Amino acid sequence: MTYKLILNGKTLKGETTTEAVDAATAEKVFKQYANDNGVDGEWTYDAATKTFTVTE
Repeated sequence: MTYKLILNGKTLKGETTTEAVDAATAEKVFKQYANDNGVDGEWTYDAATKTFTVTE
């Protein structure tokens, strides 16, 4: 399933797209890379736009 997350860290700003079976896996995959990249804090996501959102 096509999935995109906006990595809006405090200073680390970056947009990213990816794939995954469901949204839970995408969020996990995004969370990992986001965490791996040192990005996390706020975690928002919508099903209408089908896009993920994060911010520190």
